[PDB]
Amino acid sequence: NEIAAQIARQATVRPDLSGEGEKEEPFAVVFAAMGITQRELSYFIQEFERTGALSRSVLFLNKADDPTIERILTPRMALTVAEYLAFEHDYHVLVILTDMTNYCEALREIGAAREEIPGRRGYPGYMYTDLATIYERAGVVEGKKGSVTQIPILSMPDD
Amino acid sequence: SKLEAILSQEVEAEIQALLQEAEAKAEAVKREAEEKAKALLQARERALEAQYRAALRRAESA
Repeated sequence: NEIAAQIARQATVRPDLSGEGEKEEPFAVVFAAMGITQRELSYFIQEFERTGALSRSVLFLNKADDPTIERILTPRMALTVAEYLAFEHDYHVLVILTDMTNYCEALREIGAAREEIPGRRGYPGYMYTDLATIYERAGVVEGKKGSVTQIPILSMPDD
Repeated sequence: SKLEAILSQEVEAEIQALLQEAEAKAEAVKREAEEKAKALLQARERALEAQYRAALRRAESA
């Protein structure tokens, strides 16, 4: 989380070494968070208000005690706003998708409630398709000024 | 006597070398203390100026 907040507070493009002139366009930030407890949330909002970024960011928060099925809709409505702000208003949205392992265990819960055959270790067979439909909604398009850059965070279980 | 004056001149040369080395080392000590008062006056001034600037940025953002 400290590495993601450090990247979020000091990522800048270099316009002089690239050769596209200079404007220093800063980053809008879309912060989706799925099961942040209270300590991670306190660190992120104190870091954002200390660097002065909550006037450029939009946060879709989902705490650890909130219900564990709205985690399915949290990243999709974060990236809906990210695609909107980048491709219809030409921002430079950076998307911090915290703790995707909570999203994957939420879809494991809803895919084991429906008796569906799993892939490996109980996760259902369509988890590749769900993670693809979340991740692949980023990048740059042609002739338009916008961009969606993605930094997810994963907690590898047995590292 | 001749070697009397030679030995007296050798003692004077030892005193002269001692005082010249004392002047050189005292100059080096006050020089390095001057650079440490210098460059410390650089570092804390730049740090406090940057703190003032970051406070102004946070105030206008708020």
